Amino acid sequence: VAQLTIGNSTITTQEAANIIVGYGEWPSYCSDSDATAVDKPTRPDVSVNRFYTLDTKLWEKSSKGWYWKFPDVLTETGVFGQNAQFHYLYRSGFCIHVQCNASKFHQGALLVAVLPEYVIGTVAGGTGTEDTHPPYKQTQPGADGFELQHPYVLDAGIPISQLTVCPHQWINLRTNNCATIIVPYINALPFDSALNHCNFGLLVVPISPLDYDQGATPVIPITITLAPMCSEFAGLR
Amino acid sequence: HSTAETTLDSFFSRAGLVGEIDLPLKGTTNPNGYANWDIDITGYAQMRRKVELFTYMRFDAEFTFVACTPTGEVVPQLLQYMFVPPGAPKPDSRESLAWQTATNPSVFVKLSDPPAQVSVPFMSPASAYQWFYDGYPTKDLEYGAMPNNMMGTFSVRTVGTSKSKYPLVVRIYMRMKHVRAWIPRPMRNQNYLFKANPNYAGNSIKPTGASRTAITTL
Amino acid sequence: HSTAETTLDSFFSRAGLVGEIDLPLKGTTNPNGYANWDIDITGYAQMRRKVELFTYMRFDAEFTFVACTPTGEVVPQLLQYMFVPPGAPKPDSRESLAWQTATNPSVFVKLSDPPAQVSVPFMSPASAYQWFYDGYPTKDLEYGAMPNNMMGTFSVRTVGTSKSKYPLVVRIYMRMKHVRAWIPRPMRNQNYLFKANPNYAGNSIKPTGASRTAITTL
Amino acid sequence: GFPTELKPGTNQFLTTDDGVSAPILPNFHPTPCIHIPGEVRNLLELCQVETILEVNNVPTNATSLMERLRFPVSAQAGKGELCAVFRADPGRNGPWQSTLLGQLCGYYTQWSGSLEVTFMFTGSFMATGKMLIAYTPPGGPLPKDRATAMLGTHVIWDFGLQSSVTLVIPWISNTHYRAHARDGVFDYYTTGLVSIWYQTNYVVPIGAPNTAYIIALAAAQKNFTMKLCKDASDILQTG
Amino acid sequence: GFPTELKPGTNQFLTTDDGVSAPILPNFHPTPCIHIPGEVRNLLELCQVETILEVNNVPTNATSLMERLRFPVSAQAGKGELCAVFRADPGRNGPWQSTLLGQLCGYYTQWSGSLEVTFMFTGSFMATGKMLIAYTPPGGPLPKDRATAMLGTHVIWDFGLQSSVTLVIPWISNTHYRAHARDGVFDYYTTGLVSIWYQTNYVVPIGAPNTAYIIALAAAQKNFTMKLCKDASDILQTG
Amino acid sequence: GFPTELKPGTNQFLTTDDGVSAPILPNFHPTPCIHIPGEVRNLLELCQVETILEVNNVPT
Repeated sequence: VAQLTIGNSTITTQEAANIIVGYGEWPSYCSDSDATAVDKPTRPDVSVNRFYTLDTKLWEKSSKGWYWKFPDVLTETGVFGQNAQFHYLYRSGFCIHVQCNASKFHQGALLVAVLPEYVIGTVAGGTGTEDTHPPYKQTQPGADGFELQHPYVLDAGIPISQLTVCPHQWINLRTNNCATIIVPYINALPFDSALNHCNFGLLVVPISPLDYDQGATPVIPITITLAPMCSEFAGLR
Repeated sequence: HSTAETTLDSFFSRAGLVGEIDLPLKGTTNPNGYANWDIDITGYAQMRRKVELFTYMRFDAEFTFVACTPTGEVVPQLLQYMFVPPGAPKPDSRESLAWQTATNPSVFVKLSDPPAQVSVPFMSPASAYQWFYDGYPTKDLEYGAMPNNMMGTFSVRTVGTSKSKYPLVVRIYMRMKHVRAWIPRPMRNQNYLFKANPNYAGNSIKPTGASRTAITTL
Repeated sequence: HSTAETTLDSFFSRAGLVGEIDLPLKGTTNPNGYANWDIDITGYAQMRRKVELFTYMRFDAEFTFVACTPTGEVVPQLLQYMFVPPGAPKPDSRESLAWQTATNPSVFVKLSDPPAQVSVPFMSPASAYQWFYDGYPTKDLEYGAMPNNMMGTFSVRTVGTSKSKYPLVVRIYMRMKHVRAWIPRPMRNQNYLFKANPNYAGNSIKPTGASRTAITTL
Repeated sequence: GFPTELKPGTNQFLTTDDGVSAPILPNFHPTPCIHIPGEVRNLLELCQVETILEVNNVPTNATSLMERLRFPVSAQAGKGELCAVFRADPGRNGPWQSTLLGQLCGYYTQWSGSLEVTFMFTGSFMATGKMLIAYTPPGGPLPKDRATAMLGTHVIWDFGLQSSVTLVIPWISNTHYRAHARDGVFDYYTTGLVSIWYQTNYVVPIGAPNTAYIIALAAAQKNFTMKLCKDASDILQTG
Repeated sequence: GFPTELKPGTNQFLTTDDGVSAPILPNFHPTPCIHIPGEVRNLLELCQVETILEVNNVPTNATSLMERLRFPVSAQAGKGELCAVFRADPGRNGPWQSTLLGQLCGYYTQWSGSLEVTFMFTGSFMATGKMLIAYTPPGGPLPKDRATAMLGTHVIWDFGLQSSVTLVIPWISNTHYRAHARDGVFDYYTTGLVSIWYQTNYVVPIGAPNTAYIIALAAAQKNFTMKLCKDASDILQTG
Repeated sequence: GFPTELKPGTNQFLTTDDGVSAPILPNFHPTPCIHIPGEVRNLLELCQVETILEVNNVPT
C-alpha cells in the first residue's frame, strides 16, 4: 500500500499491480510538424490532468455489465469538461483505475477492457425490421455510465467471449480488487471533436456472477478513478 | 514451417465479385441504358464480416470488368465505364454532361476486348478507412456514419446516342492490394440486419456456436 | 505535404472529348461520307475558360480516336483519318487528291482495331500559342485574330470508292502533354458569346459570385 | 517468336492513361521555346496572390457592381457596432467567389491551409478611430457584441496610425464529406468567422468626408494545398 | 516491329492473378499513412490471444447465454466425479466456436500446432480443494474414472494455492481428408480429450458460497499455422 | 506503347510446348518434400536391375 497525488486529488491504492498499457504505446504528445502548426495546441498540465473519481456503481448478482464512452464521461465533468466543450480539437490518453471493495467472502470476476469506436447497436425493434438508432443516452451515457442489456453480444452483435482481444485486465475477487489500464490516443486522425466522437469506451462486465451467503453486504462498490495523459486541445470558442 | 498464407495481404487479395449491373432492353430495371454504382466492398457477401474484424484499414483496389449478355454471350458493343471520384457529380441521365467531364476518368473498351482492368487508390481523406464510428458527423439518424470512406462511383453505359441493341450484364470484381490494418475486434456472431449499423435481432440472439446436452457428454 | 496535383501539366492532362463527327447514310449532315475538322481545343466546354487563365501556352497533344455506330456498335469498316498540317489543302470532295498527298499523314485503322492514337506537336510558328491579341494582322473585323495558332485539320472518311454501308460516329479525344504557360490573367466571370472574342453581354452583366442581404448577415 | 500472354486491360482506352503515342510528323522541328516573362509552373503560385474580396457582396444592380469591392465605415456608427462579417470559406459561395483563390478552388475537390486577409483604409488621410477585427474559430458562434469579441482572437486597428493591417486565418479545411440532396459534395464545416466592430467611432475634422471605404484583399499562405481535379463551370464554350 | 507469339492463357482473367493494372488517377497523392496503435500484420497474432472457451456450451435459453462462458464446481460433487469434458477441436463445432481462434480457423482449410487452455477459479477466496485435469491424447478413450485418468497426462490443481493453472495441449492436426456425404471436408480425427475430475470435494468454511464458477480461456501456441483460405460464413451481408 | 509484330504460331496450343502458365494459388505453400528412401531419377536405373527372364515362356 501507498498513496499517490496529482494536484488536489489524493487516492489511496496498492503498491503497483500489473498495469496494462493498451497496444504497448504510451499516450504521448503530437509533435510540431502536424496539421495545425499555426494554432499551437495548448497541453493542459495544471489541474486538467488529475484524478477524477466517478459515482461508484454497485455490483449485484443480477448486474449485466457497464460501459462508459470516452471522452464523453468527462466532457460533462470538471475543468476538463470545460476544455472538451469550449475547444475545437482534442487528443488524449487515460490512466484508468477500477477498484472493488469486497471481503474475502464474496466471489466474482470482472473483465475490464477498452474498445475503440464502440458503436452501440440496439436490439432493432425485436423481429429485426425496425432501423432504430440508439438514443443519445445510450450513445453517450455521461459519467453515470450505462448497463448493457445484452452482455453476451455486447449490445453490438459481437461475442464478448472474444473481447479479450482488446486491452483488458481481470478482477477476480479472490486474487485482486484493483485493475489498471493506460490508453494511448487512438483514431484515424491526429485530432478530433471531443463531443461528436467517442474515440473509445470503457467496458466492465461481471463474467463470473457476484455471490455471497446471506448476511454479507449484497453490493460491491466499484470505484472508477481515471486521469488524462498527455492530453492536447486546439482552437478556443 | 511457413506462415505466409495467414498474412493480411494474403487473407484479402483475390478478385471477388462485388457488383453486377443489368442493362436490359425491355425493363423496369435501369430503363435508360446506363447505371450508377457507388463503390461498396460489402457486395461480396463474405467480405462484410471479414473486414469488420478490424477498426481501421487501408488499401488500393484493382477492379476488373466482365461484360456480356444474360446467356453469357459476347457481342460487338462498345462501352464506357466512368469513374466519378467522390465529390464529383454522378450522371442523372443517359446524356448528362457528366459523361464528358475529363476529371471523371473513363475507359472505353469493346465487349470483345478482354476485361478492362484498373487500379483505384486509397481515396479517403482520413488516414484510414475506418469501419466503426462512435459519434455523429457535425437519438439521431446520423450515428455511426463515418463519411470519409467514399471510394467513388462507377457509371456504366453503352456508348452512343441511341439505346444499345442488346441486353447487357456488367460484373465488377475487385482485388484488394497493399492491405494494412489496425485495432482488431470481436468477430460478428450475430446476423447482420442493415448495411450501416451493428443493429442485431434482439429476439433471435443465438449462441456463438453449436450446443450440446451436458458439459460431460461429448 | 505534396503539391504535385496543382502543377500545370497535372491540371491539364486527361484526354477530353473535343470533337465528334457524324457520317450518316441518309442525311443532310456530311452527305459525302467524309468530314473536315480544323483542330479546335475549345471543343471540350470546360477548356475555354481554363486555358484563358493565361496569355501564352505551349504543348503537344495526343489524340485518340473512338469510332462506332450511333447505338455504340462496332462494325467491319475500314477508316482513313488524315491530318492536313496547317498550310496544306483540305479535301473538298470524297475523291479530292488531297486524300493521296503523302505530306498529309494518314493512319488507317479498322473499326475493330482499338482506338488509333497519335501525338501531334507544337505547330505554331510563334514561340507560343497565344490566346489574346491586341491588334490586327497586317473598327475592323480582324481584331484579336492571332493567326499563327493553327494546329491543322483532321479529315475523316470511310475508306473505299463507294459510300460506306454503315452509319458512323468518330470521337476525338485529346490529352495535352508537356504544358508550359506564361502571363496569368483574370478568370472569365462573364458568359462567353463567341469563339473569337471576349465580347460579353452588356445587358446581363452579373456579379462574379453569389450575393447576400447585408454585409452583416451570413 | 518470343512468348507472351495478353493480360486484362488489353485494348482499353483510359482517358487518364498517359503513355506515349506515335508522332504524326516525325521529321518536324517545332519552332524553339524562347524566353517569355512571368512563367507560371504550379497553380498554387496564383493562390498566394491577393485579389479583392467582395465582402460587400450585396449590391447586384448592374452599375453598382463596382461596390461589392469595398465596404464603408462612417461617422454614424456608434462605438461597438458591427461593421461587417464573413466566413473563412474560399470555396463555397459568397465573398470568396470574387477572389482569384476562390475561383481556382473550383477545379479542385479537397484543400487546406492558412489564409490571409488584408484590409485597406482608403478614407481621407485626416481620419482616425479604431476597429476591432475578430476571428471566431470554426464552431465558435459570432460574438454577441464588441465586448465578447474582444475576448477572442482580435485586432484593434487604428486606421489613424497604419493605413493597412493584415490578419492571418490560422486554418481552414474543406474535407468533411456530405451526401445531402443526392449529390455528394465535399464541404467545409470549418466556417471560421471574421467579425469587424467599431471599437471607437469615426473621428474626422471639418472638411473631410464622413465616409471612407475599405478594401479587403485575400490570398492563401504558402502552407496551402489542393487535391483532386474537378473541372466544373457555369461558363463553358457556346455553340 | 519486334517478333512475338502469344501463348495459351492470353486474355484470361484469373481472379487470383495478381499482376498490375493501370491507375485510374495518375496524379492523385492519397492522404499519408499516419501512426495508428495496435497494427495487425499476420492473423496468427490473433490466434495466440486468449478468448473465453464456452465449455459449458449447453444453455441456449436467450438470457442464460452468459453462462456458456463459465462452468461451475460445488460442494455437492463427491471425490472423483467428472466435472467436465471437451475435445481439442478448434475448428469443428462446440466449445471452440466461441474462442476467437476457432472463428479464424473457419477461413482456413488445414492447420496444426500446440494449443493452450488456461483455467480460472473465480470462487470465494476462502475455498480450497483439488481438481484433476487430464488430457487423453488422440485415439485414447475417455478415462473410465478419476483413478484411470490419474495414470495419464494429468494435473492436480489446488485452487487453494493458485487461482490459475494453464495446460498445454501438445498437438492437434486437422489434415485427414474425408469425402462423406458428397461434400469433402478436411477433418481432425485428432480429437484429443480434456477431462476434469474432482480430486477432492469442494471445501468451504461457513459464510462462503457452496458454488464457484470457472472460466476457461484458450489460445494457440506460437508453433501454430494455417493453410488454404476458405471464405465461409453463415452471416453474410443482407440485401 | 512498344512496337511488336505477332509471328505465326501465335495462339497455338502445343501439347509439347513446355512454357510456364499462371499459378492458380499464388499464396499457397505446398507441404515440404521430406526424405523418402529409394528415389528414382532416370529410368535407365531400372533397366540395369535383374528380372526373371521367362525363357520357358511356353506353359500358358
